[PDB]
Amino acid sequence: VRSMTLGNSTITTQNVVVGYGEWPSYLSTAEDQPTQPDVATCRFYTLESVQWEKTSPGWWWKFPEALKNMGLFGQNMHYHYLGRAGYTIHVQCNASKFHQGCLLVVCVPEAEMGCADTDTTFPATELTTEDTPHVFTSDSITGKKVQAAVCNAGMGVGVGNLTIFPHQWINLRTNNSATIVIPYINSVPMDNMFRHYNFTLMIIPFAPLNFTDGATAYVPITVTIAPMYAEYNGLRLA
Amino acid sequence: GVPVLNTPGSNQFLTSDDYQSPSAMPQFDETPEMHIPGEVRNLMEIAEVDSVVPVNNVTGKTKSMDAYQIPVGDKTKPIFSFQMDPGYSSVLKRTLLGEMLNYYAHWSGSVKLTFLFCGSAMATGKLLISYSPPGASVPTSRKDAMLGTHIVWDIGLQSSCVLCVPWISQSSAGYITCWYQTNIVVPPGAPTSCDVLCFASACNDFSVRLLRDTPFMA
Amino acid sequence: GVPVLNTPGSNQFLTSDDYQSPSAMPQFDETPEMHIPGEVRNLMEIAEVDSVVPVNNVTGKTKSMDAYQIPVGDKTKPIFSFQMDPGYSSVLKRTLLGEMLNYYAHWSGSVKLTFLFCGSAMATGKLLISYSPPGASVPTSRKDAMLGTHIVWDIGLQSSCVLCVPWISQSSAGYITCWYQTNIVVPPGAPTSCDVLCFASACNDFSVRLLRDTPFMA
Amino acid sequence: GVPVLNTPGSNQFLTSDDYQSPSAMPQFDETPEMHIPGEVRNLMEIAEVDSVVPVNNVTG
Amino acid sequence: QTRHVVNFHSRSESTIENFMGRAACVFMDQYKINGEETSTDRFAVWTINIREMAQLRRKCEMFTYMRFDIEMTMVITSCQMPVLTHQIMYVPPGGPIPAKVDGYEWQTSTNPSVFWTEGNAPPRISIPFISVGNAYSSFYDGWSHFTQDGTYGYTTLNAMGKLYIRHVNRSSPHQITSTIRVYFKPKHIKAWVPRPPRLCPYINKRDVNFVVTEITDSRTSITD
Amino acid sequence: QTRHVVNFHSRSESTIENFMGRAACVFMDQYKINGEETSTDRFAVWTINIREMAQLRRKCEMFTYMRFDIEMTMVITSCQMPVLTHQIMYVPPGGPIPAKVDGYEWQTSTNPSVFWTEGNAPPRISIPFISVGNAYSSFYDGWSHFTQDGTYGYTTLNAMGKLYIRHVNRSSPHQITSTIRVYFKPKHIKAWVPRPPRLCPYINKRDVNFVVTEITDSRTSITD
Repeated sequence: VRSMTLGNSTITTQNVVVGYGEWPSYLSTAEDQPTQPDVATCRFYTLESVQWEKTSPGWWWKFPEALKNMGLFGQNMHYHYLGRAGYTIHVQCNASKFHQGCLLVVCVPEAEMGCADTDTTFPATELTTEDTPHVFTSDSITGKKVQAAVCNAGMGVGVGNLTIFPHQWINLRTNNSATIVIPYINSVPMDNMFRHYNFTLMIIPFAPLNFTDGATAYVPITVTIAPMYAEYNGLRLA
Repeated sequence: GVPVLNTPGSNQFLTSDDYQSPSAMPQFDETPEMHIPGEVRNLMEIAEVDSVVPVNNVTGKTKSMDAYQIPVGDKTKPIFSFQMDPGYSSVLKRTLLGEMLNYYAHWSGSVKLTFLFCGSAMATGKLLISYSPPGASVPTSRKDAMLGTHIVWDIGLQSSCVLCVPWISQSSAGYITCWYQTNIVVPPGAPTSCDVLCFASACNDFSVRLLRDTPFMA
Repeated sequence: GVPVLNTPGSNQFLTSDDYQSPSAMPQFDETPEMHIPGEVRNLMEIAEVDSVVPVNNVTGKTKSMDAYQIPVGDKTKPIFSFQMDPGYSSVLKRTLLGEMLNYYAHWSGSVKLTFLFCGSAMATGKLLISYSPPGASVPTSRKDAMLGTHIVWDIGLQSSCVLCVPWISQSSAGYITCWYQTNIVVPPGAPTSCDVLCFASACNDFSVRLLRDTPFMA
Repeated sequence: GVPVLNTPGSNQFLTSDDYQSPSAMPQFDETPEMHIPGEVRNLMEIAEVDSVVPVNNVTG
Repeated sequence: QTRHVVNFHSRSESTIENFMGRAACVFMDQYKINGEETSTDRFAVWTINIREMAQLRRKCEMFTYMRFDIEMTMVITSCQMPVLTHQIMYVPPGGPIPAKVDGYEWQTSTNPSVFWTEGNAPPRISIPFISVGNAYSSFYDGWSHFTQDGTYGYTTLNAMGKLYIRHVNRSSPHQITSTIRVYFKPKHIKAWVPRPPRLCPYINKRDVNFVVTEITDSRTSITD
Repeated sequence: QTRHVVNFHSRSESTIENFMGRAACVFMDQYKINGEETSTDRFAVWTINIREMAQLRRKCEMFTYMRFDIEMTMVITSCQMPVLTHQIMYVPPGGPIPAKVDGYEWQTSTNPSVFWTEGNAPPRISIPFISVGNAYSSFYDGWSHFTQDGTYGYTTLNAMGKLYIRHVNRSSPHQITSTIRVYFKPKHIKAWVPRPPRLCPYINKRDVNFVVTEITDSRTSITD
């Protein structure tokens, strides 16, 4: 049991999957100069806990803008139009000892998702609802929204071989916590934080939750994101 | 000047050549290469990643995520059984292993399998994972599987048993059957029926030769 | 003799090549190069020269030299305001900076601005030159411009204030507004209304990549 | 570039030549050579083997 | 066939340059020589992108980011005269395009073009890494216009240019219909961020939309 | 499009040789093969000057003085026979010119000429720095004839020669109309005395005359 703290946010934790073997880092010019906030930004932003029932198909969050209303990090998105960060993501499950199940906690950089009825697009409020997660579905759906059927998560790939990305299994038999560090994968050193979704944290239950008639009918999944090494553009003159 | 003579093969266009193409934009200086995380320098770095194998791909359970779940919890018939070849096998053909191997005609190597038991922390039982050599016939009973190659995998102690199946190549393969050694013993609070996930990758190193077009795309 | 074979791309005429052209006049010996003053060895030596920027390019003052004059001498609306990008901006597109940048598609660098106050030697006042970052909105008031980036430029002390605006590139830009901090205080002999000239060049060094044809010529 | 001039015999196909053929499968790496018993490196190694001679090859 | 001892140890054919760097025909098109002075059927266009045919498109979607020089060689035929000379004009991403076969854009000095006359070896034109960013992005989970406007998934970083092709002969007594086959080839290719293979069939050439497909082919029972 | 981080540091494309040294088509012309034994439509002329088309002319007027070798490559077509052979005769500034397709000037040993037959690679002829002075002058604020006579602005130092082009075939059964496209290219170029860019449109190809144009495009107010 390790009680990590960052700024004015302390969580209680219980091995880290460093995404692509790299730890996030700063970009290191007088023509373009970055600003490193360091202060705040790095604290833990615990999202709303998500109840995992027997019939839950999955969830996804789209970052960096899932934190668009989260404190100073969600406020520096409105004043600077360029930025980058690292996003240590803790995922606890705090189930009991009689609950069973298994989760895939994967990050999927550049998850370009497909519309539900092709030949058209979706109204841009179907990919993300800032803090709250869009759930997947168990079967196919229609309408101007994301094709959120599992087995074809968002991208038209098999959902089983989604393990190629930075992932972590949460088997309630053994463990309950996951932690992933995603060192800002992008093709340009800095990009706008409202246009571009750098990665898509999606939690997918492979083995479904099961229990008997006495336990609690759900297992709350707690998501915590710490934006590390966040740096922005400069606002001062040179 | 220099007396040259054109050989057969001059002024032709061989599709697979490596000649110096005259650059259309010589003045143009391309963008400097930054370090982007997660470089691939070889395709067989994708095959070495574990990925979930749809063992329960029966006729009505392939468009849901019930394809990946092996139901555990009749001791006379095996739990599951499938050909051990990532090509031309319905179970292992759309795996990351089995999908980077359909780009090639000649491949040879070994393949490791991980069986993650996704049941309760109180459920306890034994499963017997038998392997048949590529020429041998499948075991029809649990005893005949015990007399061959097997691993009596105690679930209550460890929850993940790893194999490494050799002699996997094409240019009549093995079998990974699984048997009830014991039933799943469970206290009054925990549920009775559990699931077992499977995984597959390249075990140590994988050899692969002749590139071709994939059959899946039409 | 030497067995050669022609690759694809033989006997073609690529427009952008750097081959050894056979000289038509080989006997001819060209005139010796004398030293002529003022050699250009790089185009960005033209962009580094200051030149007057037509800020007052309103609908009827562009064919006269009233385009270059910013009238100074209502404190609620700014004196002038313009996009800070030498391409696709009416104020900075025909500058020496903005004209050597329309020959190129990818350019990135900084740009310095000099505000020469061309009023009397007795006129005294303050002007507040605010800069908005490329994402931010313009200040609607003088106080909201004071809370951002600014320089309260006292005219009576110095008559030329120099900026250096970074993050200027294309492949939604900044703003240089100017405000009456104080009015122009003037003795009984000197005139009341003054002018402010502006300038623009490359601040330290300028980066520019992809050559194209200019849009101005038809 | 280099001033060359084609001799007589350019752009012809002599059947018996030993020129460098452009390989169609350059990426392809061929199978390693194992040792197989009984290599022939010269035809006259076949002529040096005794063999039975049909001396009594009369009409029937 | 029979199961043989496939004994060797090699992964030189599995590297990225030996997997992607293969020439494939990506653009057939017809273009006439005469008639209809204001027509769009006297030249070819082909905006250069990797999402041309699904066989190559599938390989570029193994990887999220990749950068590579391209070296295309056209194969131009003709049907129905003099000896014909063609022009394959590559315009960069920032470049004017012709509207007609006799536009002034064809004479632009910043648009490199090859003038291949018939009978010789095929024309080869090579284009470096043009993009503004540091790699071409196969996937772009983002919006071109800020504040979640239209045009999902299309970034302007992975723009490669266009390829305008015409006859340079002004006219002809009879009709000549030329056919061009552009052979695209990645070169000096690097690739980052691997990605699972495509499962569903492709719908359209500018989006990732798909129909929900089954994971694998079904079998009868779990034990057969 | 969107504003990206255009991060790099390079000015190799802004040097003079990487700015001026680009091949551009500067002369299209027709010339027949037969008929009208005394006619001016059986050969081409094109007195070589930088003031040919306004796109290139604008770049040469960035600089007052410049010196450079020129390396032009013609692209010759034909319409309507035998195999055709052409002749591209460059006469120096001091050189006799033909008056007819069958003049004796075509046989002058001091006029270098290429004999390109149809079907091969395009003919390339390179011309060194001919001028009498030490540089070509883009602008000449002076009078050719002393004591302020006629012909303002035309010096004889920036004379480059002419380019007479004909068929060498004496006749033909039918009519063949050849088209030539001269691709001018400065080479090994130096440039002195920079100069502000042209603002007004061009009027005529031998003078600097212009119509008074507005400085920039107008906007509504000084503050919008």
